[PDB]
Amino acid sequence: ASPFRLASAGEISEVQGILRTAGLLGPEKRIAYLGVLDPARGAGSEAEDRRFRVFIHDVSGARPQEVTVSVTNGTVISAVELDTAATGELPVLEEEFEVVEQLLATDERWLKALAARNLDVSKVRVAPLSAGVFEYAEERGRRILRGLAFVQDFPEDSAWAHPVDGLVAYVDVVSKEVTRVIDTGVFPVPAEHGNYTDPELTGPLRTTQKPISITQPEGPSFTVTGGNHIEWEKWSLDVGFDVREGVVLHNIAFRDGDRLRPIINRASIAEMVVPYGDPSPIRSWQNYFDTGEYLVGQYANSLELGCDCLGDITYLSPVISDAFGNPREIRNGICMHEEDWGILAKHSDLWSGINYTRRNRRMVISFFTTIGNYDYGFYWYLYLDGTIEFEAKATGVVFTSAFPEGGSDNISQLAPGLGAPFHQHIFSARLDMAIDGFTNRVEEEDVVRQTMGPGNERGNAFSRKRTVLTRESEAVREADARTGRTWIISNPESKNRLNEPVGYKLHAHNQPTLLADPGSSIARRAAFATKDLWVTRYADDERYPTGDFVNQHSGGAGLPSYIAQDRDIDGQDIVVWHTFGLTHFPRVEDWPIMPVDTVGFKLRPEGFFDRSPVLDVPAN
Amino acid sequence: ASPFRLASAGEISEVQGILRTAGLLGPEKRIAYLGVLDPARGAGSEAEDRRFRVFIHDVSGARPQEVTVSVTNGTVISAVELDTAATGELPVLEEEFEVVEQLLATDERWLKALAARNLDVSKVRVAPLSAGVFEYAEERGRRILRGLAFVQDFPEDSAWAHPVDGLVAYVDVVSKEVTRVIDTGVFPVPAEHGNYTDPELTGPLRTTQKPISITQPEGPSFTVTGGNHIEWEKWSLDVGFDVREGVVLHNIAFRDGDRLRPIINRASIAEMVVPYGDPSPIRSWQNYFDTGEYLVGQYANSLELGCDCLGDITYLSPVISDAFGNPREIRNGICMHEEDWGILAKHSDLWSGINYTRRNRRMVISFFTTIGNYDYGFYWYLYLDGTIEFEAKATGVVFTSAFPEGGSDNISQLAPGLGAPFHQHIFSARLDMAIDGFTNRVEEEDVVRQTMGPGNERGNAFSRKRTVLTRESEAVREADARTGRTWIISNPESKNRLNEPVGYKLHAHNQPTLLADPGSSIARRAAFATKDLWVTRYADDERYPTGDFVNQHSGGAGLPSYIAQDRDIDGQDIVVWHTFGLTHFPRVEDWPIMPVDTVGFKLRPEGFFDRSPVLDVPAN
Ligand SMILES: [Cu+2]
Ligand SMILES: [Cu+2]
Ligand code: NA
Ligand code: NA
Repeated sequence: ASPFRLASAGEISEVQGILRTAGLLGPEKRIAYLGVLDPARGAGSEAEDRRFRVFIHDVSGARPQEVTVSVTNGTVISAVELDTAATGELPVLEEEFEVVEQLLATDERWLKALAARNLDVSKVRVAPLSAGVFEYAEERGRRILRGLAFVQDFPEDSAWAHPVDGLVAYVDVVSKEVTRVIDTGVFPVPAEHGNYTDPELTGPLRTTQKPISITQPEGPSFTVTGGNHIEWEKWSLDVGFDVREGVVLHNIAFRDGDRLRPIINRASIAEMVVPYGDPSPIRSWQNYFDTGEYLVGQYANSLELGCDCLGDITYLSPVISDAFGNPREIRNGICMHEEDWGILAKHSDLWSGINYTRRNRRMVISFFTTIGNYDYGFYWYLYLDGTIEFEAKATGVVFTSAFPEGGSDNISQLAPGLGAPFHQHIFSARLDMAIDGFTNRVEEEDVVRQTMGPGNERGNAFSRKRTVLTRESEAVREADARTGRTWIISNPESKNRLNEPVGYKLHAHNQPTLLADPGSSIARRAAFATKDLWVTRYADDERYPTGDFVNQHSGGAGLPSYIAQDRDIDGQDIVVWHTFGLTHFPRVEDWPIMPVDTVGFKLRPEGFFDRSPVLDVPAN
Repeated sequence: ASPFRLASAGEISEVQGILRTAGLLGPEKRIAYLGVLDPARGAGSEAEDRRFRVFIHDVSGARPQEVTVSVTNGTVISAVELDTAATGELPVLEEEFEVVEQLLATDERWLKALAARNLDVSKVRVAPLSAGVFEYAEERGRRILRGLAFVQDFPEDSAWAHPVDGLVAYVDVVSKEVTRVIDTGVFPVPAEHGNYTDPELTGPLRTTQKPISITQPEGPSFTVTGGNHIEWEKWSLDVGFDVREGVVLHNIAFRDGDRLRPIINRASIAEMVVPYGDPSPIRSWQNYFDTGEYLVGQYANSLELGCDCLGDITYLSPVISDAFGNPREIRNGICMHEEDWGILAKHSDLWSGINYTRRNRRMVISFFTTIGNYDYGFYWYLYLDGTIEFEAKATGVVFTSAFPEGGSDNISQLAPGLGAPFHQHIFSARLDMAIDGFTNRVEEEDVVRQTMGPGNERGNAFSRKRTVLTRESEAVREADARTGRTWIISNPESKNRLNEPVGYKLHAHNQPTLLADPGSSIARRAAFATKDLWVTRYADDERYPTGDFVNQHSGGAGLPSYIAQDRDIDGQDIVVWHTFGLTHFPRVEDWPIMPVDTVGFKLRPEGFFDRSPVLDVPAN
């Protein structure tokens, strides 16, 4: 019954049928994006209208379309032709991943470049890389991918060990033409292999690890109903999945006594970008919007038991559209389980004689995706005590280059002749807040140091201050770790038993934000990434911090455009957009396959409850 | 055989015997501190000399002594009388915890104060609190404790719910006299109970938690030999225990191929302080050095299985001295176990077809201590990938006060009339570094942003810089989260296969440091807490950032005095002292017993290894 249920194979087939019937999905059409839309505000009272949004590409060169369909009613709600030079190109298509290599393989300029390096064309892999927006006037309105080459010595070889530096090509993937081949000079192609399953490199595998067995003999403590509605230790939510964003959480709420209290209406990673900090012309255009350009959900891994997810696991298998509108299941693409999380609360009291210990747990909802060389795990955690946390786990194989003779200020050395350009991985979490309902506001809270003097004669006092963010023009904020800066989302009309507005406090990691010069193309295209926290007034068309069409799209859309409306956010339906990232100077330990590193944020209750919410957790 | 083995009951009895024989431990003597000393540098070549350091108090008012004993040889090495007005009072004795309440109960000023508030003296608990150093000239050279009162309605009641504000007393615990009773006026004693095992407050306990069973059917992957030598997944270390510092790690090293490579010679929490930020004269003197004044090891809990520590647990039961020199065992005071830690590394490669997943694990060494109202867990983690981490878990019951009518800038409200003064918990980790041996140096590494222009025409480049800390005068450093500041400890004479010095990078949480005015007593006594990172040249008498005797001791010792020597630290035997803390504005959710909150730091290999050290971890 839930209008927040996952899309079914039947719904996708039905979208396909509706589009076909309407004349919108002929043989030259391809689906670049398809997803279910969330219910409108206040829609709970009226019957279901399941609506799907679709981006349709045309392989014959005609203009693409944005279409909204009502699958409930079997109708097209809207269909509009896109001018991509203005509003952006559609996301990269799965079917385009081979095309850059294939076209380049019979291009005389490319062949000449490979022959100069004594490389067999049959062994040269070409990564199909997003192009961005730079100085090349001919690319405006054209679907371009750029290609960087990596040598694969044999079918099972890791090509990332053998980058071909000094060479890049640009390709029109619709007209199937090579627009440019740039060769700045030969660099040695690094020779050592990076085959992390080769016994010669691993050596003898360890025999020292004894098994760890995690079981739940009575099954898990959470229930799943309606396909994707979770109930666990007072928490209530729906687990969505979108081909762009991946796992999306809806209707996060906590049952406090008899009342189901909303906390967050929708939580997602709405963008993620990987900007590279190497000024070589071979890579200086490199910025991968894994979410906006590639669609991270589309590449979600099938997760194997006792392996990717350990313990008593409940899986969801979300369905997405292929390029023709046929449903494709991602088998075991979402893991759900609960985990022990050490001590929750503990006190041994001298005066009462009472010794008390309770254990913590968390509910985990995750998926893992692969974007070329990168693999990322996206983890959402709900804790017994009301805390909500997100963690990203970055692994895979680092993107490589040559390591210049005489070193580099922008590239680290991994192996002889092998470099790894510096880069960042920067995420935007979009948290459509609903603290005890939709009437919310945000305050920035700083620690306040106090001067020794009257009222503070021993110079020990310290305090804090809160500044309400009243309008969008005032709500673009930066971190200040030194002053312990956090942001509190509260409901000014809902008070706890102490007559204080209920709230949740966002605790950031205060990692560096986007490092690029403010006048760069990337600082404009990923403007969201330049500041730690943005707050907007909710609008149904304000979905991504980079806008709907990121591929080859200049600035003009996204968060800077939204906040220009300067809307009231003081006791209104608001959305918090938190930027957080990893700055990666690759280390030798990252090669040939990288150990996981992490980043994230959390939100903790701040006078939301009337006392600890975990007093009813039982012993042992 | 190991000179790093835990102290045995026999060794403590033997220290007692040696002291007795030497005339140093008559009936009026009490042991305030006793611990084994680490072996001298280069001592491995000569036979064992187990030496113990002892602080001896005299209950009849004579001067205390610092004594070093050789238990191996049965001799007193040194014994010196202390002038406590100069060098500090000895740590608070367990036997003094009752004395403040007992003396106050027959004092007419105290009795008058309680009668003004209609409080039955038999129900008034008095916390025995460290005094610090303020304006009271008569306290210099005297052992003083201060007392704050809390009402206990019945034997099992949580007295913390019922603070008696407006009242404080000072007591000489040797002469057994009450020096001052200060009554600034009556405040309502908060009435609601805080009994977190009372069904009236908890409500019906949850029946929704299904069991989680963590077992190791073949036993653990670590070995323990010589009582406390651990070997686990290439790591090697010895687990020490000291009554002051608690768990101390010695000789942390990693077996890389055939070579045992040192990383850290000694790791401990060498101090921890809890400064309070309430300017009321009732509490403005409050700063608890839990380590230096109270001795956190002494109060380590006995940890119950399936409860405090879950899984296949190996315990150590360290032995300490009681006040008379008799050995006392802390049964199951140290937990050791390995834990699954999610995904270690993962890649699904498009070109090779190879899908690869490996799981991570960590070795955990922990203890939990109780200091009055506070309970703290101290956790050390070793990970497969070479990472070393510390985490402190803070829980217990918050220290309370009245909540003033009309609010407070320095106290939060928890319940009707019940306040919690703002405070911090600030730790100092002392890391005697040995990166590939003792010849080490520290660099501060910052991210470097670059301007769009020649050499960087697209404005995408970013870099980093490292500054070697060459002498102690230059090695007192602050955090800079915005620039991604870290500190690298390297060995300039030990290079990896890429001709780079091997190293480890310290990643701080960049939480606020000590907030008190720089001219306060606490800023001087806890000077270490005002800066994030200090580096000293190793010296055997430079053990604690606050010096040997913290109780009622002004500035003059500790880190500021050590670094004045301005010694060479550029390729020398050095020690890193990292300050990290929690700033706590108590929330309603913290009452009546606080959910765990955490702080810590970690160190990750940085070109220490020649490639990933976990390529030999087996599948599944
Ligand atoms: Cu990276
Ligand atoms: Cu605290
Ligand atoms: Na909202
Ligand atoms: Na050292």
